[PDB]
Amino acid sequence: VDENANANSA
Amino acid sequence: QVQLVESGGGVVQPGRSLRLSCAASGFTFSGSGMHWVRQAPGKGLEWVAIIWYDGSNKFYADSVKGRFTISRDNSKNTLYLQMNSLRGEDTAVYYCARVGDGDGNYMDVWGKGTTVTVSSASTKGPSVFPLAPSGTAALGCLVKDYFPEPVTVSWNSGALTSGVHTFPAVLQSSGLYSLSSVVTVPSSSLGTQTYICNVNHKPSNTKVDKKVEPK
Amino acid sequence: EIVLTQSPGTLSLSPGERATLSCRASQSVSSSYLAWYQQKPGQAPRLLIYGASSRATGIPDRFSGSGSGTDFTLTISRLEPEDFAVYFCQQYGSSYTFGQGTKLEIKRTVAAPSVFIFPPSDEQLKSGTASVVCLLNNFYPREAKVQWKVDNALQSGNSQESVTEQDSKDSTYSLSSTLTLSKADYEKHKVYACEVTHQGLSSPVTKSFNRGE
Repeated sequence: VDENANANSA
Repeated sequence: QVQLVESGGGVVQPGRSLRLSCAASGFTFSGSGMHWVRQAPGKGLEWVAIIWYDGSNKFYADSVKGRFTISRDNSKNTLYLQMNSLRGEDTAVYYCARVGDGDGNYMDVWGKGTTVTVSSASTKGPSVFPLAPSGTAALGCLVKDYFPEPVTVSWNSGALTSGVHTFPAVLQSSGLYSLSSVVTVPSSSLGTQTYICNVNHKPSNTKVDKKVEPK
Repeated sequence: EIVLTQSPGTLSLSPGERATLSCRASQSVSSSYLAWYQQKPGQAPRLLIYGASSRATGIPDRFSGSGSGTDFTLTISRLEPEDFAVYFCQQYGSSYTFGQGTKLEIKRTVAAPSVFIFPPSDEQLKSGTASVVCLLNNFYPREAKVQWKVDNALQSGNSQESVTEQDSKDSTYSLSSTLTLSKADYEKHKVYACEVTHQGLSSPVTKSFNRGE
């Protein structure tokens, strides 16, 4: 899966 | 006030392990992803790892994969970095940083950092040697052969600071550090004024006050 | 990996002027995920710009970011003293990689160094090692050459040096160089000298002492 995808809850 | 505070840095022998921590305050910690980034002495920034808001996904730089583990405890507002099988090239200041709210995982708040030194050298207090004055004169102290960083240097207990230069230490091939501190003063003051360099090396509990006079 | 190359390495300007810093990526940056950070000595980095052009909270409007694809620019329109620092670009679209940084320093008039040489102390010699120290005080620009000589033999590879950060008040640099010899070698030679080359000196300046004199 993508290490640059959104890491925050929203 | 949004703030991050790292701790746990220290000296580690090559091959051994250390755990860093980062305490968060002033925001909802469980809503933010978090990064570790590091900076070796004299060098630029290198991303280390990222962790999702809820601790699910974690990703690592190729240089640390398999050795480092990022984790978090949202109930304690705390971020962790477990570092195993440390090598000399892991020596660095380690920063934690918050993931920003705009698109993508950029770093919008940074901690002050914590220092990790990977070395087999043993803790050792400095020898302090005078740099004696030979218009303007220069004099100073050579703070030699100590480990680990840092040392602090003042002159006349802090009352003399104009014209003081305390230089960055260098790492010698022995694995010990060396640093000089100098001050420029009037030639005419040498027979009359007292100059004392105050050296403190907290890791070894070594404090020295050294008077420097013409030889 | 996406390599970011910043230019220039050092920019020398004065307050009030306009600074333009560039960042070039080896591959096109995805989603304009390009950020700029400021770092002062002893401090952590601070976010300035993200999304190539979005200013972070609290950052004054003299900072602006532009560019797309592989070519990005940070412009500081009217420099203030607090803006002299190191600037890093970063892409966060494919892994997380940083440029090597541009130092923005204060340009001032040429100032030649005052040069001093110090013999090893007798206290140190009792331990088997001799350190000879040369000080170059309050000079500008930063580029300087120190050449150690021992009985007129040019020394190479047996010294280490370090430089202070640019002085916040007079905008100069100072440098310290240590030549390390064994006690036995030290006591075999007479004339110890450091020769200094710098733009502020019409010809190189040498300071020397004779051992035991």
